[PDB]
Amino acid sequence: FSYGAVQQSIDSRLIVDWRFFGRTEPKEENKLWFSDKITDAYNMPQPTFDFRFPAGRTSKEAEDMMTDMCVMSAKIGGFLPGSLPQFMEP
Amino acid sequence: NTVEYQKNIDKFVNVIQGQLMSVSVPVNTLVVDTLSPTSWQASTFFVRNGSNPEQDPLRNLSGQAVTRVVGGMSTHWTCATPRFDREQRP
Amino acid sequence: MDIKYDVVIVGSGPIGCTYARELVGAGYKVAMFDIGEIDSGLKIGAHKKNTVEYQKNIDKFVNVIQGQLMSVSVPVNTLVVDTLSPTSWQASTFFVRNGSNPEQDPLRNLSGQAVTRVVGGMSTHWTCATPRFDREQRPLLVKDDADADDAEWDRLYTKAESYFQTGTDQFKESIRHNLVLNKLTEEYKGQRDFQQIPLAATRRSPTFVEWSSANTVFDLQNRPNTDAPEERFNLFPAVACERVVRNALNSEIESLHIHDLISGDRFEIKADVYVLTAGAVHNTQLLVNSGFGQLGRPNPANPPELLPSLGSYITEQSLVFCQTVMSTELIDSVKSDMTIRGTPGELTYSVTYTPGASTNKHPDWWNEKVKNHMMQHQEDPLPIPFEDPEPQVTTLFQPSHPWHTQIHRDAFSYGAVQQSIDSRLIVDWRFFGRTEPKEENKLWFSDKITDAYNMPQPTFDFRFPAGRTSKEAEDMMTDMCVMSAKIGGFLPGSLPQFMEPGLCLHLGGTHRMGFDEKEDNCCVNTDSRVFGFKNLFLGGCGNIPTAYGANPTLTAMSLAIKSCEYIKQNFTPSPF
Amino acid sequence: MDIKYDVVIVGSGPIGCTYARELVGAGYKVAMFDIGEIDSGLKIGAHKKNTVEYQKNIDKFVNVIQGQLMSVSVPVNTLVVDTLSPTSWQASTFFVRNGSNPEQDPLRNLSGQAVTRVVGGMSTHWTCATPRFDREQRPLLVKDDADADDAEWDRLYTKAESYFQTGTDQFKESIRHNLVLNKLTEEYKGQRDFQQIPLAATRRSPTFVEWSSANTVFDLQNRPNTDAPEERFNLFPAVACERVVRNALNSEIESLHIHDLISGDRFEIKADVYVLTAGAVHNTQLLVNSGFGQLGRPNPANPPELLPSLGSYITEQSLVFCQTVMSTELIDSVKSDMTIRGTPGELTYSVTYTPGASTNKHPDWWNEKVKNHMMQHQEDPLPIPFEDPEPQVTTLFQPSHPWHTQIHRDAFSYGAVQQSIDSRLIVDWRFFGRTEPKEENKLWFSDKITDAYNMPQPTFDFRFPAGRTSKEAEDMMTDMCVMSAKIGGFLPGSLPQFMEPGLCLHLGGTHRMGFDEKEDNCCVNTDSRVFGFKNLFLGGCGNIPTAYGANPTLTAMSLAIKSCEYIKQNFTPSPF
Ligand SMILES: *Cc1cc2c(cc1C)Nc1c([nH]c(=O)[nH]c1=O)N2C[C@H](O)[C@H](O)[C@H](O)COP(=O)(O)OP(=O)(O)OC[C@H]1O[C@@H](n2cnc3c(N)ncnc32)[C@H](O)[C@@H]1O
Ligand SMILES: *Cc1cc2c(cc1C)Nc1c([nH]c(=O)[nH]c1=O)N2C[C@H](O)[C@H](O)[C@H](O)COP(=O)(O)OP(=O)(O)OC[C@H]1O[C@@H](n2cnc3c(N)ncnc32)[C@H](O)[C@@H]1O
Ligand SMILES: *Cc1cc2c(cc1C)Nc1c([nH]c(=O)[nH]c1=O)N2C[C@H](O)[C@H](O)[C@H](O)COP(=O)(O)OP(=O)(O)OC[C@H]1O[C@@H](n2cnc3c(N)ncnc32)[C@H](O)[C@@H]1O
Ligand SMILES: OC[C@H]1O[C@@H](O)[C@H](O)[C@@H](F)[C@H]1O
Ligand SMILES: OC[C@H]1O[C@@H](O)[C@H](O)[C@@H](F)[C@H]1O
Repeated sequence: FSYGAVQQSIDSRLIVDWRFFGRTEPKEENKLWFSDKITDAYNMPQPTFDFRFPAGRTSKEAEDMMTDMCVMSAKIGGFLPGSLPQFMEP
Repeated sequence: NTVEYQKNIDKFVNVIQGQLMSVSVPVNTLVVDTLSPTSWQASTFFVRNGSNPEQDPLRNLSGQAVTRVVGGMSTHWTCATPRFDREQRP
Repeated sequence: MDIKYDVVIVGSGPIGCTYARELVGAGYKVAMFDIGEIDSGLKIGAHKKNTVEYQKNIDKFVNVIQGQLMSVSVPVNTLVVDTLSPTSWQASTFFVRNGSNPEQDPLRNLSGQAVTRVVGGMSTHWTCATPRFDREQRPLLVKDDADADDAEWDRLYTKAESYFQTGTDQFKESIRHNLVLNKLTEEYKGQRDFQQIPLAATRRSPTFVEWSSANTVFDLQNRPNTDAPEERFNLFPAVACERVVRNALNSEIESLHIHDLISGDRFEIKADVYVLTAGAVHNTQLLVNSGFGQLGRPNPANPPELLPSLGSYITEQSLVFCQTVMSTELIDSVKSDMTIRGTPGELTYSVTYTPGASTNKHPDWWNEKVKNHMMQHQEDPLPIPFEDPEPQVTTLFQPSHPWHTQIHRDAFSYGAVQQSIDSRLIVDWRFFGRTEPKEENKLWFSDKITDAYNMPQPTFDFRFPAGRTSKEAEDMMTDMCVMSAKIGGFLPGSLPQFMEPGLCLHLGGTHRMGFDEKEDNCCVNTDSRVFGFKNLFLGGCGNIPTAYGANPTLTAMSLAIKSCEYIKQNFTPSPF
Repeated sequence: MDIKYDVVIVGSGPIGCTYARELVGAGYKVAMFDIGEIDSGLKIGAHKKNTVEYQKNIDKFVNVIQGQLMSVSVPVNTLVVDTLSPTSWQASTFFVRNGSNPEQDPLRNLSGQAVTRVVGGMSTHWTCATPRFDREQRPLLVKDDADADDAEWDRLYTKAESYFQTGTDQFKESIRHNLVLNKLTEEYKGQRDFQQIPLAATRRSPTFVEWSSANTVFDLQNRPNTDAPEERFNLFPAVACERVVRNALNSEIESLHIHDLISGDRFEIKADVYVLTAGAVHNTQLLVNSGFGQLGRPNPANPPELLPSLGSYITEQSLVFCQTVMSTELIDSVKSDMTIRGTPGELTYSVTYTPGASTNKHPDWWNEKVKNHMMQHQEDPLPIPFEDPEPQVTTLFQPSHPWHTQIHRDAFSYGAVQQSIDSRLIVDWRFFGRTEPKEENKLWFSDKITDAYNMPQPTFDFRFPAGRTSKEAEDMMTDMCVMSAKIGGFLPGSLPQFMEPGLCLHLGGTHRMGFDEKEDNCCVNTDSRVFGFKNLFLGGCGNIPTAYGANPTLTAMSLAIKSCEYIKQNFTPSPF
């Protein structure tokens, strides 16, 4: 699962992927709920999210995880252009 | 698990994307102001193309998707299967 | 700074410069104020393209234009950025950020509308295309007499043409220009007439063109000086003009309230005659902030005290655009008359033609230029010389093709300039439609939100009207596609398209002219005098009340010339 | 134009202006020639950013920068465009198009290298960062006596600083500036020191900064004038300088050949002293065009007669860049001292603080500014005032972090200017690494291909050296990652990245300084005089022989002040 148009200029043998995954505190306010009026493609109540990463530990760890990846990956190679370090869509 | 895909591993992203149906797409507010003045043109950002109007786009899991095929998401997953240590475990 | 002048002019654009040339010329003690600054070099308000370096690198001039176009009305942004770090400060709403206008509906805007705040205004970067309007496009200056009206316009346009140094032969000896010109002439024989775009410019050398500017019209130098020892002019740049002060009786302006941007001080400037030439948006802004029209979101329950049509009936032109890559056939035809002797780069290689040969398809000047290029650059696969001037072709507005056309090379490119394709093959196509004036089409100003100059924020409520305007726009696009195909196929990355509304910067009608305030729904009479007011005049494309396709600047200039004829008759210069 | 000068200076950039100020001051009859023109207003060679309009729309200045940055060497273009219409003229090869350099290897380029041809050079657009070099980055001017070397440098830099008006307090009252500075100080407490980036600048108002320029160094007005009746200066813009002419014995410059670009005339200018300050690329070009070094593709089996190190050992810094969006935490800290009751938008809402309370985390001036923003703009969700100046933070190069740092807001952005995140959150990060001088990294000039002004096309052969340079460069990327995280996460669209080689425009070494020509592999001695030549001097970043990360212009200027010292010791002003 690649996230952008795959580049062709750099030999793939050189390329390494880095994915770091953080844990999220379960919080009451983080909801998956369902519309009573809108429906999905199979006529079932349409799913709706109400979400944000909780401030505190979850948020702090996530930034630190980003920094960890930056620091670790430098040991192997510099960033590939077009695949710079980034948080992915929730 | 086809010879063709493990000989063309870059092409598999496409199969993934082919069966990840987004869970809740908020209403689209992209401005398109270069239509021909003869083409039918919206007065509002109305509910188009399966979008969820219940959905606050700033409190979403925009990347959340579902797969409807026998074998579900396991017909395309990466197969990483670590154990949780206590800290992560119920 | 003097306190009292005979005439004060707000803005140093070509149109302000028209009023200065006429009135400083006529002996009036004139002060000119511009919010922007002198930043074009020693020729004040002169064209920024008139440097050796820009004419050697014309691609780079897009950056100068971009750098002084400041969007008029930016809608609140609603792009979702959901990949911020969780530690980062993150919005709960799409709040008013970055000087966005929350009054602006993003689906009824002239998003491409921008303004320029520099001495010279937009004439320090404009394309300089100055055609006349035919009757169809043009406001009446005399009723019930078409011939008299045509004579009045032609007298005004000839003067306007000398001030700008308009001409139709500065590109006569470009191969590319004539390649395009001749082919379109032949393709539409008997059907349409093609020519050079009338350009406000004077060619100085085979590779240098002095583009005209506000500076050409009036040099903006303070007077008295040596060359004009008996005239009186003062330019005050970095001065934001905020208000004209109306008398209680709404019969006369009593002062211009200015803000000095350098010192910070505010002043009341007194003059016998006041002229607003701050552009079609800004004139309207200064009027509204002075009590004319209606401040705030339009409210038909509160009809305004003064100038009810102000900011209504606004016009801007549809613009469609592409670029083409010159056809193989046409490029072959550039060297039709040449006799070639073997292998390029080699010894055998010789290029020659027969001057005067009747069998030639092209003129001598053409063939000498191709011959010379193909002999000094044998590595090059094209017969076009490297510094061949660009095309500048048009078929002007007519009933059967009601849109202005430009087939040329514009310094304002709309994307990243591309370098895979040789620049000698590319020709831009810009067709401009005319827009019917509608009441509902509006430029208004917020009663709450202010701009970077702490003046009321401008807001558009515009749509290209259904009916003839829309149908003519779509028809206009078919015509560009059809005509352009006769020269070459579309350049990828510049495919045929409608440009953002307002991007073409031909906004008119925001303070529009007519004979009679009520019947003609208008703001100024044919002397450009604001109804009701003895000594208030407006200048600029704001005055034009019609549906027009051609570039409006020259027409606005003509109205300004007329306007100064009134002024000269009705006011007396102070003693020196 | 005159025939005989005491001194002639080629280039009117900040370094040429340094020579002009010292020498015009000491009574030398001086001419200065620049290939470029005056476009930046009545103050000649002034900073183009010193208009009220730009400082109110800072996002727009990038365009001015881009418009006057002409790439030095553009490799031939190999993009595949295969969706042309089949009637369109199409290439068979990737032939020399649009001014490209066919000598250039696209994989050993400093593709971001670019030059500017206007009066005042790059100083009409630069960021004005003027740090001093510490010892590790800086050439020696006295050997075996560190204290004498330090003392010489302190004196030179102190003078250079007064020429530029360099200061470190012009952003002392910025909330965002202090937010980041205080935070970084706290985090690294006792490992690294932070301060204001030293800036060539004077603040006029809470909302306007006069950025320094060539013009600040020397006003470029012709003398004698009212203010300098006994001085002699003449600036000849739009004059391309082509060659210095050597005597037979290679011991003197006999004249300078110029090309007046307007008239097209060519002259030989005679002077006592010849000063070359045309930029690190074009100085090299001029010298190479006058028989110095080796024209054409380097060929070691054809060793140069003069200056065998010219265009070798060149240095360009590595540049890494990101922007950050301020952390929720920092934003909440802005208002830590405030007491906020009720809800925003209501008559019951209040925001108050205790003046001069010992436990306030911020000073009164800060809290006053926050209070007023929050009370007067209750719709806005942020505590930072709208016109709060940008950050301007640095921790300077040290042996344990051998790179220069800028944590700031630069007018030269590198993408589309994003609109979705409030600019008040945004901080820029720019870390600059130093490059070892290596012989094999070369700037050279084609013996066949020429530039827009018909001089030999510059060509680069550059890679960042293996070992220390490459390792510091990666350790610098990571440092940027680690440090910036302390302030907020990365802004999507401005992810941490290495920028195009050359983009930072701190090219050095191309005509480098040393004590001894052979043993230090250099082109000029510590008086910046050319080895062998009594009366030819070179000024600029080209002189700098060491690996440095800090912005080099202050250092170049200092070397030029020492150069002037020698000139006043060895040549007499003509009588006035
Ligand atoms: C798509 C994907 C997901 C995984 C990874 C990568 C990619 C791109 N990588 C990955 C996975 N997880 C692992 O732990 N490690 C890896 O390295 N991915 C996630 C994993 O794929 C899922 O966690 C797992 O399948 C979930 O298993 P499940 O609980 O069995 O659910 P599935 O979604 O796989 O299959 C459910 C299934 O039910 C159907 N369906 C849905 N609704 C209905 C209704 N209303 N009626 C009847 N059936 C229903 C589906 O169509 C489907 O087959
Ligand atoms: C930018 C642009 C402009 C045009 C073309 C290309 C591009 C990229 N090309 C073109 C033009 N139109 C033609 O007829 N043909 C062409 O080939 N363009 C437009 C043309 O440039 C304008 O229509 C013309 O200048 C209008 O002149 P004007 O009515 O004098 O208005 P300007 O905007 O040039 O000058 C006004 C002026 O006033 C100032 N100002 C604004 N507000 C104030 C206040 N409040 N106080 C004091 N001064 C104020 C400005 O700073 C300015 O200079
Ligand atoms: C463009 C840029 C440059 C700087 C910064 C920002 C940006 C975007 N930031 C900055 C820089 N350095 C500082 O130390 N710190 C800052 O934060 N920038 C670099 C700085 O701008 C330059 O180092 C400085 O101007 C160089 O001074 P100079 O050595 O005097 O060179 P210039 O290029 O400025 O001026 C040379 C000059 O000569 C001309 N010319 C070139 N060729 C000829 C010939 N053949 N004949 C006659 N004249 C010639 C030019 O036209 C020019 O004016
Ligand atoms: O958008 C570019 C266009 O700008 C208009 O204002 C000009 O009148 C056209 F000639 C063309 O340059
Ligand atoms: O790339 C942008 C940078 O470029 C330089 O030449 C400057 O010295 C920096 F301050 C910074 O503006």
